[PDB]
Amino acid sequence: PAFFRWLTKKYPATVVNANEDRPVDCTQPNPNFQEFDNLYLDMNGIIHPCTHPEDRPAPKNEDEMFALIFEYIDRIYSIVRPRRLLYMAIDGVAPRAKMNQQRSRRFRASKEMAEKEASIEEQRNRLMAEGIAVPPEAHFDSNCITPGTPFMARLADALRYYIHDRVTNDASWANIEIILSDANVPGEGEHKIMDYVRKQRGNPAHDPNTVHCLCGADADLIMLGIATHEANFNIIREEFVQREKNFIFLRIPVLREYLEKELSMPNLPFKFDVERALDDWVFLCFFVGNDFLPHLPSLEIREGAIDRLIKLYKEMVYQMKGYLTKDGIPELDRVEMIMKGLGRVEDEIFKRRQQDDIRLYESGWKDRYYRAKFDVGSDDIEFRHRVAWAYVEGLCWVLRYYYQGCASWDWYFPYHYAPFASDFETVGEFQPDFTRPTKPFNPLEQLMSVFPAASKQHLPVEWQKLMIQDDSPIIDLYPADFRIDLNGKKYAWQGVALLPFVDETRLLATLQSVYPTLTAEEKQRNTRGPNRIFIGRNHKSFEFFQQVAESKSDDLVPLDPTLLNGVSGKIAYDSTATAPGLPFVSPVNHDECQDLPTNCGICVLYEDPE
Amino acid sequence: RGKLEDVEAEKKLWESDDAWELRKAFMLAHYDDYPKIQLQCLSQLFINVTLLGCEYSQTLMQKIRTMGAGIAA
Repeated sequence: PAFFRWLTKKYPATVVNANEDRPVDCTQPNPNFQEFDNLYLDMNGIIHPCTHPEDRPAPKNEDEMFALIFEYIDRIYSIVRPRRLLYMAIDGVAPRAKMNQQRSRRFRASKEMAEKEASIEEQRNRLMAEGIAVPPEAHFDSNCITPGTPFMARLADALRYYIHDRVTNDASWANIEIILSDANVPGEGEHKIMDYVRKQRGNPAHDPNTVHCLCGADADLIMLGIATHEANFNIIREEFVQREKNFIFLRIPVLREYLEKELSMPNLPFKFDVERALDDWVFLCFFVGNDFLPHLPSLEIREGAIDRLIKLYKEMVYQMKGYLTKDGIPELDRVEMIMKGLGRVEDEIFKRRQQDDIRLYESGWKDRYYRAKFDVGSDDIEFRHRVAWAYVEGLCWVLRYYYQGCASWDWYFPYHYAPFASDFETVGEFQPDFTRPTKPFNPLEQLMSVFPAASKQHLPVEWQKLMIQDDSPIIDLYPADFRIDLNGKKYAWQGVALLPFVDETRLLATLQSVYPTLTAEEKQRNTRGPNRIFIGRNHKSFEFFQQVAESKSDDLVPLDPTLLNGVSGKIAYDSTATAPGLPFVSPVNHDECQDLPTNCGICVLYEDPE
Repeated sequence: RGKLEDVEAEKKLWESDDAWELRKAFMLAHYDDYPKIQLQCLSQLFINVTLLGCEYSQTLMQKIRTMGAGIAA
C-alpha cells in the first residue's frame, strides 16, 4: 500500500468511512456522507479475490465463484447506491506496454503455483517419515482471468444473467442504466472507465455534477480521478488493515483542495491555472511509479520521492515560464530540467538509503550498474541515452493513455531495468512519434504472448503444441523456468523477471499455419466485441431501447440524453440479447442464482460518443 | 542480399552490443542449416539460456549446449 499510506497520512481528511447495513432496501436514502449517481467497478479487482482468495478457503467450483462475484457486486452496490449508472468494466486485450508486465505476472504465478505444490509434496513426505498420517488437475489457475480464455467468456455470460436478474427483480435497479464492458472489448477496465467518463465529459448533455464513485484498489485510481477533471469524483475500496471487511471513500474533491494549496506558486511567470498544475502533479506521480516502466533506482515512495519531485518541480517552474504538461503531452525540455536536478541528488539518496553487490552508495556505482544489469561499460554512453530516450517515450505514452486515450497498441519499453535520472540529458531533443496506426491484438494472440506453457489448457489444441514441443518455432517464448533478479529489494515479487520479450512478428507468423483450426467457439472468443447497456422496464428510456431492439437493424442510433440524465452515445440491436418477456435460464448452478421466469430488462449494444 | 546482411537485419535496436555479437555468431555458425524463422528461434533460445538463464526442455538444453558450444571463440 506504498502510495496509499503516503497519501492517507499526508492528507488524512480525504478518507471517509462507509456506513453499511448489518435485508437492505436500497431505494432508501443513502446513509453515507452523500448520494452517488455513477458506480464504476474495475472487475479484475473483484474477480481475483472471489476466485482464488489467499486468506479464506477457496470456493469449491466455478458456480460458487460466480455467486460470490454476484454477492460482491450486490455488496458494493448496496453501499454506494448509484442512482443513475452502474458501469462494469472487465479487462480486454491491453496495449503492448501492459502485455509485457502481464506476461511477467502470469509466468511468475505459474512458478509459484508449482512451488506451492512442491512444498505441499515436501510437507507430506516429511510427515510420512516423522509418523503423521496425510491426506491425498482440479486446481484453479488464476491465469485464466485473462481475455480470450473460456473462463472469461463464461464470466461474461454470468454477468449478463446477473444484470438481467437484478434489473428485473431488484427494486433499486428499477431506474438505472447498466453498462457492461467484457473482455472482448479491448482495453483495461480502468481505462475503459477513464474513457467512458472522458467522452461523456466532452458532450454538452453530460451533467457536470454527476457524482462518480469508482471501486478498486489500484493506486492509479487516485490519479484517474484527478485526470477526469470531474468535480465530484470518489473511490471506494476496502480498508488496508482492518479486523473485518470495512470500506472507505477516497474523496478526490478533498484531495483537490489539499493539492490546490500544495501546488500554489508565488511570482509565476505565466497565468496560474490550478487545473493545469494538478495535471503536472499527476504526471509527477507516474514518474515515481506506473505499470509500464521500471521505477528509477533513485525514486522510492517510502523515501518521499513524491515530496522531492514537488520541491524539484516548483523550482523548475521559475525557469521555463510554463507548465510541465499540456493536455497529456509533456514538454520534454522541461522534463530534462527536472531530470538534471534529480540527477544532482541521486548519489545522496543512495548513501542516505545505505544507513538502514552493486554498490549504488559508493563511488563508481553508475558503471557497475550498467555493466551488471545491461552488460555495457563506461565506453558506451550512446546506450545510456538509448534507454533514457526509450524511457521518456514511455512517459509520453503513459500520460497520453490517461488524458487522451491509447497512443499506441504496439509500443513497449524494451529493457528490464531503468536508467538513472542523470542519463536523461539530451532528452529535450527527442520528439515523440505515435502517429503510426495501431490496433489491439486479438484475444488469443495475446494469450500466446502472455501465457506460459503451464496454462496451455486455455488455448486451441493446435496452438498448445506451439508452446511445448521442441519442433515449435516459438518454443523459445515459453521457458520452463527463468531467473528473478531481486535487484536489492527484499522479496522475489519486488524483483525483475528475466523473461525474453515476445517477437511479435515471429509469433503472428507462426500462428498463420494454425489459425484455420479454430472452432466456432474459439473464433468467437477471438473477436473484438461491443459494449452493452441495459435498462429495466420502468426506465424512462425503456421504450426507446425497445424500438432499437425490435428494429433488428445494425445502424447505430444516437441516444436521447434527455431520458438518461445527459448520458450520450449510440445504441444498436444486439442479436444475442434475451428479449423482455422471455425467460432467462441461469448459467450459474447455485441456490442464489435462480432461473429468471420472465426477464424484464432490455439489452442493446452501446458505443461511447465520438 | 547475402548471409552477412541477413544476420545483421536480425539485430534489435535495444540489444546490447556485446549481446548482439553473441547472437550474431550463433546465427552465423548455423545459417546454412535452418530456415530463417527456425534460426531466429534457435538463436534466441541460445542467448536466453546463456544470458538470461532460462531453462527449456531436457532435450532442447542438450541441443543448445551443442549448438552454442564454442561461440566464445
